[PDB]
Amino acid sequence: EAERKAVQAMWARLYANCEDVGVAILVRFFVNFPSAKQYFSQFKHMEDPLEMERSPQLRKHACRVMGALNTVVENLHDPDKVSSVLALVGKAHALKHKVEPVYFKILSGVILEVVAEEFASDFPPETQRAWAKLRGLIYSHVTAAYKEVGW
Amino acid sequence: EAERKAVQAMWARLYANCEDVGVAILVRFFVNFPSAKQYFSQFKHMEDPLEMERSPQLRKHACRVMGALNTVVENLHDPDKVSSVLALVGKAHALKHKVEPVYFKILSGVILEVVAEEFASDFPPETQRAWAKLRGLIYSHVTAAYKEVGW
Ligand code: HEM
Ligand code: HEM
Repeated sequence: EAERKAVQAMWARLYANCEDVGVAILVRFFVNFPSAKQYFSQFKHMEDPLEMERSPQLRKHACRVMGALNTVVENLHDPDKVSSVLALVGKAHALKHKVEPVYFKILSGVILEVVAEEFASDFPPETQRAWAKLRGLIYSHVTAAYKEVGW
Repeated sequence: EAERKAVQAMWARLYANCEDVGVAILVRFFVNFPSAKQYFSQFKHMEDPLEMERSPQLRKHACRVMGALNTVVENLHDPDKVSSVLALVGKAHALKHKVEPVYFKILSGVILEVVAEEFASDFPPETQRAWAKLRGLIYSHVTAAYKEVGW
């Protein structure tokens, strides 16, 4: 549990650096995993990262992703707050966007780098772990959500 | 004091809508007050709002503005937390950027609209006031900062 402070404190800085990381993340996700771009009308067909870094849609989504991940992160202390936040996301993505679930695990993977990258000798020993686990909370809560919904 | 909750709650929604308002604000400020654009190397010479809405620099600054205003807003309850946050900003802007102080009062003015605009029958009676006062805290703390620094 307490490994969370290590996460909550790392995430807080990350989420306020104003060097939009959510977009760096979304862009790295789509270059490395081009198939995930069909779900987005505006940039389905973009191949240049810079052209992606500019897409309004990609930017609104990064924001939405970072926005919900912070609520989660900021409330790792309330298991039900996590459950609901992630459950709603899962539901919406399964029923509305029909996004293949595995993409949540992969995107989280990308988030784990860009953090590991940016923390310093800082990005962690055993905490590289806290972020492994959190990458667990995000994928299991979302997968269960896909279940209830019946995927 | 308590008028703050009205502000803190309105600001919270505003700061998380993902329809980047900080940029809408910065862009409205510069169209209506073109002289304030000399302080920025990247867009000193831009005349089209859309071309402004895209400027990386304008975007990093909006973020920085919104970032500090939230800390302030989020701590109206701690007068010294406000003092320090606004004091640092004032100092930096006076000594580093040499920005005419009055621009802080004017930009706040712009922020007051875009909020009044966006809240509904919501944007307030007496609270239109809470935001008038807060627009006071921001300008007096910054002006004093310019003083200490000796402008
Ligand atoms: C870290 C996990 C993620 C979070 C927290 C997240 C959060 C959000 C939120 C709050 C919205 C607005 C949803 C709506 O009303 O439809 C959204 C939209 C969307 N998400 Fe995600 N999302 C995540 C991962 C993904 C992944 C992996 C994909 C796969 C490519 C994806 C594809 C979409 C699409 C297509 C939309 C609708 C786009 C639009 O309306 O412009 N999301 N997401
Ligand atoms: C709501 C009030 C404002 C806040 C909270 C705010 C906050 C910030 C922060 C955190 C930075 C980074 C500062 C640095 O290291 O230099 C910054 C930079 C800057 N601000 Fe502001 N600012 C505000 C108003 C203004 C106004 C009214 C102007 C006048 C045009 C202005 C012009 C600048 C400039 C030129 C920079 C440096 C730009 C760069 O490095 O790209 N700011 N501000």
